[PDB]
Amino acid sequence: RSQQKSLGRQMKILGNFQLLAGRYVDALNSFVDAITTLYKVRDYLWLGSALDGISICFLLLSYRNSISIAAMQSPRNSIMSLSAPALNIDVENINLPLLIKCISDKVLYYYDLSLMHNSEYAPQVVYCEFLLKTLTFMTSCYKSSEFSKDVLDNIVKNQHRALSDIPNSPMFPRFEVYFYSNKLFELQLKEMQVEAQIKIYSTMAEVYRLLGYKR
Amino acid sequence: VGPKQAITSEASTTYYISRIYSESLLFKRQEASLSAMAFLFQEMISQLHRTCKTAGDFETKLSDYGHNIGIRLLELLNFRASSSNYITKMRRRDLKILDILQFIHGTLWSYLFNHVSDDLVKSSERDNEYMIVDNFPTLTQFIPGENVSCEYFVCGIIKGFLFNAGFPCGVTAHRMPQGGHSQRTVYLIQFDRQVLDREGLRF
Amino acid sequence: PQYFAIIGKKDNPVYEIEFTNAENPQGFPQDLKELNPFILHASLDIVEDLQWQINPTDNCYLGKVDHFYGLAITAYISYSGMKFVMIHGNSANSSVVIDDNNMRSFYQEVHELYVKTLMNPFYKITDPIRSPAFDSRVRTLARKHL
Repeated sequence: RSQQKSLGRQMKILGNFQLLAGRYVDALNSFVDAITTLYKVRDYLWLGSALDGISICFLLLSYRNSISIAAMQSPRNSIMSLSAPALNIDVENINLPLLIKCISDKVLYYYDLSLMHNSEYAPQVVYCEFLLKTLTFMTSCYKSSEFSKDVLDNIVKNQHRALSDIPNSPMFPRFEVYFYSNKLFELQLKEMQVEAQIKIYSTMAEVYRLLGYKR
Repeated sequence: VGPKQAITSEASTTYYISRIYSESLLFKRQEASLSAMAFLFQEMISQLHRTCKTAGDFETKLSDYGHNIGIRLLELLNFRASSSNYITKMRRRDLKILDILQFIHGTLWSYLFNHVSDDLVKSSERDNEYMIVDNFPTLTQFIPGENVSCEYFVCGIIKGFLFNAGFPCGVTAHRMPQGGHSQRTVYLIQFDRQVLDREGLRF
Repeated sequence: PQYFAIIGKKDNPVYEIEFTNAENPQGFPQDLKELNPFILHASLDIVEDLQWQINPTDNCYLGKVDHFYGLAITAYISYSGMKFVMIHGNSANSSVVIDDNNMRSFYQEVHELYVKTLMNPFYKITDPIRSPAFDSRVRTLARKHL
C-alpha cells in the first residue's frame, strides 16, 4: 500500500501543479523561462491532460477511497477547461473516457453531460470515502472536517451546472431537478468557519434568485 | 386562529363534538318563478341607476356582484360536476383556456338557465380575444336592450369565474343581430398578455 | 405535533393552527418557529411552480412534496385558489409515514368546511376565519385521522 500512497501523493501534486502551471493566462504568452512548461500560445494543458490521464490510471490502479476522487476532479477540470474554453476542438480525453469506463460514469458524448456524469462519479467516490481517519492536506490535522471539503465539492457542482438552465426559458433547458438535487445539505454545518457558511449561503440563495424561486 | 394572535392551540387528547350548524350542500331543486327573480333584478337595476353617475362606473358597479358570487359558484359547481360527500375523486382543473371556457359552455349555463349558449368561437384575427354569444338571454329578456348596459350581470359573473382561474381578463358585452334569433348578445372577452404568454410558453 | 395551514392567494394565511399529541404533550420546542411560514413560504413556491404544469389523474391531491433537514412536508391544491398544507411529525424521529389515502380523506373532507364558510355571503375573500365552531370541528375531524 506504500506504493499506492507514494503514487497517490506524487500524482495528486503533479496533477494540480501541471494543471495550474499550464495555460494560466495564455493570451500574450511570454515564452521566456520555458523550464516548467511549454508556455507558448499553443500550450493549453496538453501535457497536463496526459499527466492527469496517467495520474487517474495510477489512482484507479492504486485502489484510494479518500484522495481518489481528486483524480476525477483533475480529469473533470481538464475536460472542462482545456476541452471547453481554449479547447480549439482538440478534446483529447480518450484515457479520461477509459477511466470513466473503468471506475464510474462512462457513456456520454456532450458538453454539460459527461461533466455532470463525472461530477456524480466523484461525488460517489467521496461518498465512498467512508473513514480516512488521517490528515492529507495538513492545514488541520485534529480539528478538520470531511464536511469542509464535501461542501466545496458540491458547490463546485452547483456553480458549474446550475447556470446551464438559462434565464431565457426555452434556450438550453433541462428539468427543474436543481432544487430537488440541491436539497443535499443533510450535514450539520454548525460553524466550522464563518466565511465558508457565507459563501455557501450566498451561492445557495443566488441560484434560487436566478431560477425565480424567491421564497 | 386570529390575525392578531398566533397559530397557538391545545393538544388532541379530548373530543369536542359541540357543533352547531353544518348540513348537506347537495343540488336541491326548488325552482322559483322567473317573475320573482326578474323583479329582484329589476329593483336592483333601479337602485344602481339611482345611486350611480354615468355609464362606465355603473357598469363596474353592476359587475362587482358577479365578482362577489362568481368565486362561490365556481368552486361548488366544479365540486359537483368534476366530483356527506362520499367522494370518488376530484377531476382535472383548468388545463388551458379552452377547457375552462368549455366549462362555462358545458355546465354553467345549464346550471343557471337550463340550456347551453350556442357557440364558443375562437376569434379570427387574434387569440387574446374570445367570444361567447348567448342567443336569447334569459334574465334580461324584458329590458329593451338598445342600451346594452343591463347585461353586465353576466359579464361580471364570468369574470369571477376566470379571475379565480388565474386568467385576468377584460370582459365586455356587445349585442348584434346576426340571425333570425333576435337580440342575441355577444360576450367578447379578452385576456391579459401574461397568462396568454403562460399559454404562449408552450401551448 | 401536527400543524395545519390554509394559505391564500396573496400569501395570507386564512386558517393556520397547531396541535399536539399528548404522547408528545408539547410541540417542537425551539423548532416551532423555523417550521412556520418560511418553510411554508417555500412550500408556496414549490406548489406555485408545481400546480400550473400537468407533469412533475388527480390534479388536486399531490401528497408529500419536499423535505427540509428535519422533517418533510405534504400539500394539496384546490381550484378555489387555496393551498392546504398540513405539517406533521414527531420531532425525535424523521417521520416517514405518508398514509397518502386516508389523509387524502382529510383534504377533500376539510374542503367542505371551507366551502360552507365561503358560502357565508358576509364572509369575504382575503380575511381569516374566527369561527369558534369550524376550528373545533377540524381537530375532531383530525380525531378521525391522526
